[PDB]
Amino acid sequence: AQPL
Amino acid sequence: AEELVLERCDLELETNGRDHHTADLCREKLVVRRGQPFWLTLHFEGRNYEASVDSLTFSVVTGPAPSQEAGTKARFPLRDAVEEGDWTATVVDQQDCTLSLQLTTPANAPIGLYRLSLEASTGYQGSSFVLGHFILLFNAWCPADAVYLDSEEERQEYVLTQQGFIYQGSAKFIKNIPWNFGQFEDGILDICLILLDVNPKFLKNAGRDCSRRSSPVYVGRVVSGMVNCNDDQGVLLGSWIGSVDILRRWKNCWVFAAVACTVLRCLGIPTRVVTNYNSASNLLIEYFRSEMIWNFHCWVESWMTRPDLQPGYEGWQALDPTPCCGPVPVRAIKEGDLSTKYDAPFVFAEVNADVVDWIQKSINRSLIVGLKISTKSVGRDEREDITHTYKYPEGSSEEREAFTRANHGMAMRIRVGQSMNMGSDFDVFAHITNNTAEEYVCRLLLCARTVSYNGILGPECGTKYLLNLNLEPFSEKSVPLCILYEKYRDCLTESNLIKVRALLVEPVINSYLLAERDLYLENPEIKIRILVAEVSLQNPLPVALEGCTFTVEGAGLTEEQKTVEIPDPVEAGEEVKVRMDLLPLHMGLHKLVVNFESDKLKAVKGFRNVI
Repeated sequence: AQPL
Repeated sequence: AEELVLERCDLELETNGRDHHTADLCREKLVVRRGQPFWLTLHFEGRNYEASVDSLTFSVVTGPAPSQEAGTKARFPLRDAVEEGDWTATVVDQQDCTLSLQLTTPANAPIGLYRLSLEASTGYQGSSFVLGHFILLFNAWCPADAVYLDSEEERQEYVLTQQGFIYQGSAKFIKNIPWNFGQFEDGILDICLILLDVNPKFLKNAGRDCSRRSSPVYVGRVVSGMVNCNDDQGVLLGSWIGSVDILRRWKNCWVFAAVACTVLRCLGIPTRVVTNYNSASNLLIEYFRSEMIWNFHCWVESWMTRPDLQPGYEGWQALDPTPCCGPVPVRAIKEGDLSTKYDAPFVFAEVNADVVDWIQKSINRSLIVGLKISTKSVGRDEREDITHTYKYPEGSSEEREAFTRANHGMAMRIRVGQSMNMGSDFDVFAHITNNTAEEYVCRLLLCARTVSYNGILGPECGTKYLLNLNLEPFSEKSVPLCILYEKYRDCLTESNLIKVRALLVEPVINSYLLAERDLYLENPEIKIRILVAEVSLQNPLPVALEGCTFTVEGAGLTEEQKTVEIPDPVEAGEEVKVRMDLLPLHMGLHKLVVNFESDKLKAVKGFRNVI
């Protein structure tokens, strides 16, 4: 999971 | 006639476990599913049961404050007449000293741990006493159960299977992590019950909570809010390959969905893990890099009817155990019916995002939320794409009609007002108009940076963030950001340009508005007056110019270029005047051509026509  | 003496009760773990699909849970204690008959065999010491002489009555209680009105306590006789949908007991076999019984629970019985009691009565005398315990679970096999699922292979997948895939990676590189839900491992069913027993609604009203456990909607809702730890514990607090270890240790990103799915499969609610993919200088990305947007996002779907809602909302319900949320029908998300409980708008925003350009009004496709929504195929090791369940095809009348039901016209431009000049401070405005009957609350990013003529972005020379900007219906707003000379001078480019950018976020529906605009800080204007011609220039800076020099030429007016220096430095605001003699070569129009030069302010140009 990673911030756009 | 002497009273009966039970020697023992046989819980028929084997035939019950197999018929109730709880074999793995029926290793020690009895576990069954509601709305379906199960079996007990009484072995008496001495004479057997004689329907004519003995009346037998059963009592079941569940929870810490049982009642009949709440459905958490029942008394029912042993008789041949069996009433459909009620607690009943009936003899189905009678041998030497044994008595085979068939018990039925209502299909809407609260799930949980049950104490089973028996009162043996010979009219003139009696005696009550406990037989034992069974656990009652949801029944996707029972036509009358809320969680009913008409398909055997789906029942296997969404309740019975203990390993699956959770999808991760990215919309273009989908990665399938294999997971061990192990809902039927030792101790797991007991933890799910404990979890239920420590949720806030239980602490608030134990009795009512145990009653409401008749509802897969209530139970799923409770689970979504228990996987995470909001100061009240709480399973997870924000590598490993399954849910078992996590849950066992507890008793002493995709992980939330995985644990939720474990619990709900254990309680008998058909459930699936789903992954949603999102994809991406741009104020948006900048803004991101408390609800943000990630490359992917995981939640669960559970299968149930929704008698608590209007008709037609049975089937898959979305529940998000991510840091209570749901359940909300998936069709309500797809249909933009966000009024529907529970928590429609929140789920809607996980799969929709409306991004609009005002670059002066166009559609910005630099942010794309809701792609390749995914979940494991039934009974096969492959991915099912369920994007269609959440979203009508882009550009369709259903997609548009749905956007309306959801949204129930807001616009943004960058405005300047008065004139801006190299050397001065001045406001720029995000001008927001709201010609709707809706009231909004947005986040606002307003910011400026220098930019070359080629389009290369220098350093930031102004920023204003507003977490909550209120927009009244049928109204507008001019939101100021003050650009300071003190702040852009040092970082200015040969361009002389500043780029203003605004971002308005409406979080609920997940809408975005971008307005962008380059501004030119114009040079001072050279005044040319003919008397001989006089040329002057006002220092536009709050600072003093060192080494001022003019240059004047104009064929038809001077045969010689006249470069005059300025000895003293010119102070802030202080003007500087020079004069030179001209001897008009010929007759008609001529153009005088002027250049001004300085250490800070260089290469400013001017002209004047003559005759």
